[PDB]
Amino acid sequence: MLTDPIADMLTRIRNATRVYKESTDVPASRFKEEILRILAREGFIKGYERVDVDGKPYLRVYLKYGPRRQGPDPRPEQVIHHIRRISKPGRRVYVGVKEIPRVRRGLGIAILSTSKGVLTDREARKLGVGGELICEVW
Amino acid sequence: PTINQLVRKGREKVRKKSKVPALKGAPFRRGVCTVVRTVTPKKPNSALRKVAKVRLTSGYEVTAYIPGEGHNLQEHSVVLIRGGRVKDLPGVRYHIVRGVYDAAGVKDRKKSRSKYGTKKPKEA
Amino acid sequence: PKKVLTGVVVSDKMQKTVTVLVERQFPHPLYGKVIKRSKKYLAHDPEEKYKLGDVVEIIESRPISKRKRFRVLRLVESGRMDLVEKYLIRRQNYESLSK
Amino acid sequence: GRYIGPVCRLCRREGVKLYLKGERCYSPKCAMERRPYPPGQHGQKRARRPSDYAVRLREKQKLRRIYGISERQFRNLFEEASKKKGVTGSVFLGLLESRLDNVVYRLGFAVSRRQARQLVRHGHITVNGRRVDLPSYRVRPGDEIAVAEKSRNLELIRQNLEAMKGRKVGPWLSLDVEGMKGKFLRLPDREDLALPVNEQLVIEFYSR
Amino acid sequence: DFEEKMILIRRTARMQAGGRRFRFGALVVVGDRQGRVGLGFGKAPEVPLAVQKAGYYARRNMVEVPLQNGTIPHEIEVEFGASKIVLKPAAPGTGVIAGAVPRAILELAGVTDILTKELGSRNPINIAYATMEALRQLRTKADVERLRKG
RNA sequence: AGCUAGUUGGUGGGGUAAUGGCCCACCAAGGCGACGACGGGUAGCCGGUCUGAGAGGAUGGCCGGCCACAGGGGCACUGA
RNA sequence: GGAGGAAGAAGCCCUUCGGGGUGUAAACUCCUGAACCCGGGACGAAACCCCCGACGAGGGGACUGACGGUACCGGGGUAAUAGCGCCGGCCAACUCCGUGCCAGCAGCCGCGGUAAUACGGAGGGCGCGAGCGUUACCCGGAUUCACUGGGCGUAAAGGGCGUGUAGGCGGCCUGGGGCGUCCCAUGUGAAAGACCACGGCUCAACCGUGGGGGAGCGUGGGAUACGCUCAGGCUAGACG
RNA sequence: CCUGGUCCACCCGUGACGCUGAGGCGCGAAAGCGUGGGGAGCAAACCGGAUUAGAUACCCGGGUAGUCCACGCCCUAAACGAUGCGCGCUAGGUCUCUGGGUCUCCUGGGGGCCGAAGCUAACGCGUUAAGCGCGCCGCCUGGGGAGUACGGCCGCAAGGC
RNA sequence: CCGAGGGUAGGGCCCGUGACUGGGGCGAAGUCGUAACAAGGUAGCUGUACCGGAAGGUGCGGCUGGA
Ligand SMILES: [Mg+2]
Ligand SMILES: [Mg+2]
Ligand SMILES: [Mg+2]
Ligand SMILES: [Mg+2]
Ligand SMILES: [Mg+2]
Ligand SMILES: [Mg+2]
Ligand SMILES: [Mg+2]
Ligand SMILES: [Mg+2]
Ligand SMILES: [Mg+2]
Ligand SMILES: [Mg+2]
Ligand SMILES: [Mg+2]
Ligand SMILES: [Mg+2]
Ligand SMILES: [Mg+2]
Ligand SMILES: [Mg+2]
Ligand SMILES: [Mg+2]
Ligand SMILES: [Mg+2]
Ligand SMILES: [Mg+2]
Ligand SMILES: [Mg+2]
Ligand SMILES: [Mg+2]
Ligand SMILES: [Mg+2]
Ligand SMILES: [Mg+2]
Ligand SMILES: [Mg+2]
Ligand SMILES: [Mg+2]
Ligand SMILES: [Mg+2]
Ligand SMILES: [Mg+2]
Ligand SMILES: [Mg+2]
Ligand SMILES: [Mg+2]
Ligand SMILES: [Mg+2]
Ligand SMILES: [Mg+2]
Ligand SMILES: [Mg+2]
Ligand SMILES: [Mg+2]
Ligand SMILES: [Mg+2]
Ligand SMILES: [Mg+2]
Ligand SMILES: [Mg+2]
Ligand SMILES: [Mg+2]
Ligand SMILES: [Mg+2]
Ligand SMILES: [Mg+2]
Ligand SMILES: [Mg+2]
Ligand SMILES: [Mg+2]
Ligand SMILES: [Zn+2]
Repeated sequence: MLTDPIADMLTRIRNATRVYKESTDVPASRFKEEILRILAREGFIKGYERVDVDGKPYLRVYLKYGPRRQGPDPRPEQVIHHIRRISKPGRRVYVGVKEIPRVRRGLGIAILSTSKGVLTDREARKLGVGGELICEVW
Repeated sequence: PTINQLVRKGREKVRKKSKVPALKGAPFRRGVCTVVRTVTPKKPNSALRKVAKVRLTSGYEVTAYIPGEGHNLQEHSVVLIRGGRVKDLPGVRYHIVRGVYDAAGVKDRKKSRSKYGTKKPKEA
Repeated sequence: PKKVLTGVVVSDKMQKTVTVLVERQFPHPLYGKVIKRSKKYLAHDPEEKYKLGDVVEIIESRPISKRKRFRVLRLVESGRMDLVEKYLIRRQNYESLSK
Repeated sequence: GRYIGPVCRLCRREGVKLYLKGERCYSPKCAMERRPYPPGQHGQKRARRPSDYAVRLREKQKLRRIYGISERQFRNLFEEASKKKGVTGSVFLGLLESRLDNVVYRLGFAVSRRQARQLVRHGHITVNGRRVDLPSYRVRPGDEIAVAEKSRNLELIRQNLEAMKGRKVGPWLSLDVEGMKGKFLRLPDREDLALPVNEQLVIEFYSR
Repeated sequence: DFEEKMILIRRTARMQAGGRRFRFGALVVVGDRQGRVGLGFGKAPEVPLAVQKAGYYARRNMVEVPLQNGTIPHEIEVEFGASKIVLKPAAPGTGVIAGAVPRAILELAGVTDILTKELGSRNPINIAYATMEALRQLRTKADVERLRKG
């Protein structure tokens, strides 16, 4: 019945990329779009549009991957090598502003819901706020 | 374990057993000799280790190893006990601090002598 | 300020007093997860106007008796036995954990 | 304290050469020029590869036997540096060098450090007026390391004050040989220092 | 032709009617100290030989260790086998703190400021293979947003 | 693993510098507990101190703040 | 104690009987002078108190030092204590002789059975130095109680299987409150310690000043994504 | 005859009413126990016969409880997939059981083998996961001592937790 | 009246200790056998029951970690 649709979403993606794939379709959500908006806007995907599979709203999310490689196992590098959720439904993980993590030395992103919209490690540090550290992506 | 589970059960501290009860966790302990025998070694070794059962001040009683070569310890002598087992003589778990009270330092030894308690000699 | 609390009257069986069960929550000091945890306070009611099932604000008051350092501030919403049941069931569950 | 014993013997062992002595180490007889092999009954034998540990030991030992300082103080300093901000590699030396009994060695006043020591401790040296018998006394930036009135007149301060006329000295130092009174310009920069020692390896030996 | 310094060597053995034949193993690291290194494992009927092969293989398999001040771009963790390895960059002037294997490797890779830590199985061989695949996975802000084009 | 007779509450009194079952008469039958009541064991508590990459772990001698006791126990007098 | 000093004394230890070692170490030669010897010798102490003014604000005058003739200053001045730990591996430091599963070593793996770098003595070497070793306890290594940060097919670890109480956990949309949560302001968070600077005693240890931080918790204000709560709706879970 | 679960089809109804689950409660192979029936075959025990240095055994001839039924206990196990349950997600191939369709084909549940990716110490796992994730319960923390002791609770006992 | 405590009586927990008894650990080279590991020379293990100097045997059902 899904408990955290988000960790799901993210997993949907983690699994998607593993074999590389046009897109994958998380079921729609005004928060999942939100989260997704920051993947594309930060360049982890091509993007997403609404769709449907018989009355049921989803999100076609078009992935992104690296350039074909040489040598054995010529599968591309991954645009998203790692995406694991922080705050979980069984342990909400909140953070003040000075506590906010520094993913991978700026190379990654700490998406995180806040009192003024879904920001990120840099975005929130600027606006000077905090909130439920949603997850770390790189 | 889940997080909720830790909120219930929670992790359990180890707490370790005192390899030696020299009592009061004191540095050393004094005691009088009850018997002064000579026991034999364990698995692959062979010898005649010089040992003593000591009657501590703590109404206890324990066997104890006697360092060095040759000693001077009798059924009524007064020893100070140190503590370190002997990976060879099941039973012995304390050492005799040489050259203190009725315990005489090692005779004619010259090498490492903090251990073995013999005084530094003169060359002449 | 005179510390105020909010909770459910779970017992009306005293003369001029009610037991107000009081829930509260916080982040676990090592394991994060927020955790509910409650306490019962005995509250003065010099008019016995408060009945079994009310939610109420209580206020740190000067000692009325032993065990009793709170007056019932004001009502917050009558008729809420659902929470009282939550309490009573718990209480009743006990019988089955002895010998 | 300050070692005190056979020394053209660690001039040895450390392989690399040092001048605990001063003059004689220049001779064609530092014993180093004569026996390239570390001391003891063995010495000249097929020397087995040093276990990583050994390496880091010999290094730090080298660097220490140079200023012939106490393991404690060396360490003290090390930690002191480690605490203070900056690349501990250099800064450890900076202070290792600021040691009076060393700042007085680099300003010609003496030939060996073991001589430069007995110099400071015997009050023969002095600073901005007041004399100092404190080998450990760390010199800051902008200080006058003169000699003393009762000391200007020594056959030994002189003979070392002698060949020193003209000879050049570290960039962080300035000597008015006439008035036999040297200054300390600044805290040295790594290069300014030339020693046979990879500071890195020391810093590592203490991460044991 | 590079630095070439060998990690560990071991004698192994196999049984056969009449006693125990042997063999020797050599793990070797290779580097110029600019950001080039390679790991090489070589077994053979004798010490000298084995070590040789070690070097040969070492060169065959080398990785572009992309420094950024004599240190490292980002912090990484990698499990190969039962062996986990942590790599954290230090500010200039620190030292390369690690155990034989990880250190060894990292010196010739030309690092100078790195925090490490072996976890799990501290089997040299597998810590080796471990570290490589860590370095082999190093990215700079460049090659990063180089993939976030679109 | 069940606890409880001043026990929980109430009216009226006594007591104090003052609240209060602190104490006393009477009335109601209550109070507490797996969020660990009751019981057993061990311990003065903190600012700190030690160690550790840190989160933690251990610790509370010197110095500073509070508590407690003055051979064991009980009581009150004087008095701000 | 410092500077010089042999292709290098003796003694002593190895020796493939040529030699190698301690070792510039010593002797030996010069120069400095810990101690001790003589003289000088405080800061800590300006108030209280007396006079004028008013017994006040302001001005002046005098008494008082336990440590103590000690610190510190000036002169003279003698070469003037070294010790303990270890050297099989971890872990740095190697060879003779004795010994012969004996005597003994030992934190672990182990050593000693007639050639022992592992016992005991020696020569040498490493290490630290007014110390060095040992025993006892705390933390660390121990990612071996794991929040950071582990696990359960066969290594230790899935309850023999259900039903269900409390509890934990909660799908899509809309709004109200703002309890969690986030921000700002302010009170509090003594001093001492710590930590960054600066000086005070010859440095240092100790010590002063100044600054900077401290989670928490109270108070006021604000935000409303996520969690919570109240309310209205949906059909993808669930049920019929 | 009485009754449970379970899958399919139609998209009709309610509109999150869900998942898990400390304790509790129920069920729980064989053997074993109580009361009362039942007894052919088999068969602990036990008796014989061989074998054997011996043979309290293996092989042979007998044979009692038991094995069966009714009611009540006991509550253990290699109670084994040695794999807790629920949900989402990540190639296919092959045969097999059983539904449904404008049926050489598609689709839905179930049971097997080979296997992408990925996991794994390895063996192996692999849409019936040991993959990748969330929820909740149980459990492990070196071997022997020892599932022993003591206490407690349950049991008629054996013994169980 | 209350009251330190003292007295009588009866319970609860904990430590020590005791003729004797039970098993358990360790012990360079003891006695009796051979149970297990290879079809272990009767596949093994297993819960239970009965039995036997001892490992063990057998009965019933189970597991393959056997064939
Ligand atoms: Mg032996
Ligand atoms: Mg692993
Ligand atoms: Mg009372
Ligand atoms: Mg006490
Ligand atoms: Mg740590
Ligand atoms: Mg008293
Ligand atoms: Mg060595
Ligand atoms: Mg020894
Ligand atoms: Mg020896
Ligand atoms: Mg370490
Ligand atoms: Mg720990
Ligand atoms: Mg965890
Ligand atoms: Mg583990
Ligand atoms: Mg197991
Ligand atoms: Mg199961
Ligand atoms: Mg089991
Ligand atoms: Mg429920
Ligand atoms: Mg403070
Ligand atoms: Mg409707
Ligand atoms: Mg259920
Ligand atoms: Mg049966
Ligand atoms: Mg029967
Ligand atoms: Mg038969
Ligand atoms: Mg028959
Ligand atoms: Mg049964
Ligand atoms: Mg089966
Ligand atoms: Mg199927
Ligand atoms: Mg398969
Ligand atoms: Mg399939
Ligand atoms: Mg044990
Ligand atoms: Mg057991
Ligand atoms: Mg049992
Ligand atoms: Mg019992
Ligand atoms: Mg009494
Ligand atoms: Mg058998
Ligand atoms: Mg057999
Ligand atoms: Mg058999
Ligand atoms: Mg059986
Ligand atoms: Mg039989
Ligand atoms: Zn020299």
